[PDB]
Amino acid sequence: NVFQPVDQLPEDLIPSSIQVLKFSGKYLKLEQDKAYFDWPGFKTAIDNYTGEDLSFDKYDQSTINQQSQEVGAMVDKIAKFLHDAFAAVVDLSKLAAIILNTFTNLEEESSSGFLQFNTNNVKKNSSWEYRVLFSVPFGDNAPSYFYSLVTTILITADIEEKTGWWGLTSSTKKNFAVQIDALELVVKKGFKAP
Repeated sequence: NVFQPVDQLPEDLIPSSIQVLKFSGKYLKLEQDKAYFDWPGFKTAIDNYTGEDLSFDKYDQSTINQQSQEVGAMVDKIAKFLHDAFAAVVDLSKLAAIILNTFTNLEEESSSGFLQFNTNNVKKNSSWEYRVLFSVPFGDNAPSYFYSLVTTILITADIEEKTGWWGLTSSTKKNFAVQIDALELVVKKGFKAP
């Protein structure tokens, strides 16, 4: 699970979600005991694919340059972007919570493979390479079809040791800089990882 499976789509679709999940998980620029999503590889891969069951339909970025803001402040912000950037899927604060939960529960969540930790030898700082795979239904108007928003969030902040981020809170303030990438897809039942 190199991404985090968040899907409000109905069961019969989840298995296809899984396939979309698996397709993406294949693009990692692993190197240095660390693994980071590979946007060029995962783009070109898409921009080639011959199929009706999977179709690229959008990309976008956003840069929240460092500043002393508090967790739940940047999160509800990140949410704003994904929401707006893709008023095609994301909506309300109902996501600002799934993200915030990750952050305030960082310690454990780390155990998983969709969170890559790394520090800067000298700047004495760190960041989190966080991958999340949102995928919701297209609607009762296209049962077979569903949305899949592959997102990659990098949170950089003036913290040094890994236990550094343990126990953060909605309120905690830090110097956070975050790059946000999210490539939206349109999938149909049956999509299988080529």
